[PDB]
Amino acid sequence: ELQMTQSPASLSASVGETVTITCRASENIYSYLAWYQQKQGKSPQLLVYNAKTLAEGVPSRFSGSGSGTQFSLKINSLQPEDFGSYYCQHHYGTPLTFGAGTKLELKRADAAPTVSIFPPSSEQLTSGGASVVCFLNNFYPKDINVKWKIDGSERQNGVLNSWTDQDSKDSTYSMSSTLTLTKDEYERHNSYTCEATHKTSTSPIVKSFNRNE
Amino acid sequence: QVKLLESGPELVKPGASVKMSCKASGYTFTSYVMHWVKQKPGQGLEWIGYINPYNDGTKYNEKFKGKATLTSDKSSSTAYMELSSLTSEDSAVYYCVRGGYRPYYAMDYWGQGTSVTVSSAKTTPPSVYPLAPGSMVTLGCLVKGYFPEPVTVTWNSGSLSSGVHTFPAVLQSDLYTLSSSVTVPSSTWPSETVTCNVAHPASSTKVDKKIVPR
DNA sequence: CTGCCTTCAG
Repeated sequence: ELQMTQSPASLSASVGETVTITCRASENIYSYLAWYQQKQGKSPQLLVYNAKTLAEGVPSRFSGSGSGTQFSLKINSLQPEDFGSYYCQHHYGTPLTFGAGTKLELKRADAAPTVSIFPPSSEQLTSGGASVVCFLNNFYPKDINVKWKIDGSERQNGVLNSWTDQDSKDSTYSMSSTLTLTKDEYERHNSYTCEATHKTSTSPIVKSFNRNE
Repeated sequence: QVKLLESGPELVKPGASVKMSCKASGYTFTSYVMHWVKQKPGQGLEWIGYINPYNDGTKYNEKFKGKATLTSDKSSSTAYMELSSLTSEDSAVYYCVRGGYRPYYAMDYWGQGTSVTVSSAKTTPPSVYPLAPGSMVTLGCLVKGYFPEPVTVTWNSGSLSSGVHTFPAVLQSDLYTLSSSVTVPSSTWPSETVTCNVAHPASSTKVDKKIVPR
């Protein structure tokens, strides 16, 4: 079966930069490769079909090239609305398959996250629950790791993370990490720690609190 | 002007079926095949199959044979996709996509998408918990245990909008949870109040939670 | 069995 191998999975650029997304095919697919853009929260839109033909409406800064197994989509000098995802898709019989996508994100200066930890509320504890919340806000680039420790022991169970998309104004990312325990479990330990590893410092940002404090 | 209007969002029980629609206008419906594509939240695109409305002929992705049934009605210029024996794995946005004048040409025009959620959960209002600290000050509120999406979170009835991060909901045993953070000057709290306002229209519920110091 | 063809046209 035909498999579309896109790269890079993510590419960081700036407005007025020229970027090239590649798409490779398991076999030769002649000229039969299409490109779609998809912006966060939206339906995809066709950019290019038959490797090089622009679809109606598509600005001429988009161009496609290639043949055989190797294809590319060039965006000559990026504009603000060009950040989003891009997928290739072959139109060489069936089954139709899409590349895994390239997410094109906007370059800024590095920012360390602002890390904040919160103990369970009295309201939650009254109901028999205990969620510990860590916010890691306005960092850049996107790649980050959060580790929880309980009394210096690493903890992976009960943790749920959520990430925002690159912000449109300030170009940062944010993340919440929530460790959910029962009241009983929570009250067996003293120290709760949210530790963030990010490019901007070799040392991780550590936020902690002690229950018995 | 090519337009594909899709039927609205579906909340459906596991084991049930759902049939969604794609009403076509602005071109000759019968002259072009109609494709269907699956996209799970935050993931890529998966081709299901197409129908040729001219002759009712179908072509499927082998994985969806038995799961998806594609039909069309010339009279109403409507394509349909029925999904059967629903599991949570079927929760996704589904698109209809206009295909080619010849079936092997590239698909061009995509519909708005139909969101399908497969769950046995019952309508449940959120529990809302204040997140107060244990120079800028960060506060939050934890919105836990609601179904279905969405909830809307504001702070001080919308008066506080900068420095807010409201995060995508995630599932905890078939109910949703989300948090929202707000960061404000230390001069403004606890001196002045900060309240998160959570609306859950599905349960006609509003929650107003004041953040107080511990 | 379920073919062939790649953009304004069976």
